Amino acid sequence: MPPPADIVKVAIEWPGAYPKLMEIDQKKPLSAIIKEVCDGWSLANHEYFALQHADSSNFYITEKNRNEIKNGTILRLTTSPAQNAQQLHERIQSSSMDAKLEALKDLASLSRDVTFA
Amino acid sequence: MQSIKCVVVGDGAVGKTCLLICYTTNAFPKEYIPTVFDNYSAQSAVDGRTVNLNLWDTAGLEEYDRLRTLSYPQTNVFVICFSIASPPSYENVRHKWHPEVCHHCPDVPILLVGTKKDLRAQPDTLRRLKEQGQAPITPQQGQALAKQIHAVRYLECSALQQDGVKEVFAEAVRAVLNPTP
Repeated sequence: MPPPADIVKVAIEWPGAYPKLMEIDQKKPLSAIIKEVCDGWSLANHEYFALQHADSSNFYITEKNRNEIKNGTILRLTTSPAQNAQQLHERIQSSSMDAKLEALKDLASLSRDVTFA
Repeated sequence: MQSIKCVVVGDGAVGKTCLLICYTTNAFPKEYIPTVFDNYSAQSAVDGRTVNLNLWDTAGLEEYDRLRTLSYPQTNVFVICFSIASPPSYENVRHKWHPEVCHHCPDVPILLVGTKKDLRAQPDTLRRLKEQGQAPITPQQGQALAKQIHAVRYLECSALQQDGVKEVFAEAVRAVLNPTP
């Protein structure tokens, strides 16, 4: 009789801020996970946040490749892909050369996903 | 009510994994299991103030020096565990910890607790330390070290006996509330 696996440990990092601990169940839809995260952290605008993998891949969570999540793995929170696309589009015609350089570099580096493309 | 970030460090091979397991499961396993990193978020309220204990596990391996030094700057509090009667531990502390924490941030409260004190009841470690011609650190030198590292009040807690740990955390919080000018 194997022990239950419904409980997992995972830390969600932030840029410049230390992580917080919560249990995430991948069986439930991502909408439910986002709603539970927002309820736990008392954060509004659930549609403006998403999840990503902080490993060498630096990819977001996908329905076909979500099994790479393992206990005791560094994961950091990022901005939602819609907001990232909007800010990249805004900075495409920006007045700063360095901003254009970094935006194009980030777009080229993070262009390995099909659905977000 | 102000939740503050925390980092827990210590000397190599002191029982960090055992402490983490005790904190997460209320047990005391003598078995040693390798651990890369851990982070515990505890919601503990003391003296009417709600501060979240953002525990952080650290590794003393040479490969992860950059990872450990990433969070060292701008740290607000440290939880350091070291051997009380290890002259090499004192030498390492004096070489690495105190000068850096003093030069970088003069106004960061630091909590220090001495460990490896329940081994006195075991004659094995006494014989091991006896054959090398080593003597226990004198209490006066230990008190001088405690008072010379910019510590308001030095206190120790026992993990095997489960005595004073909560008191140590509470007094550290009180010292943070009313630190030196």
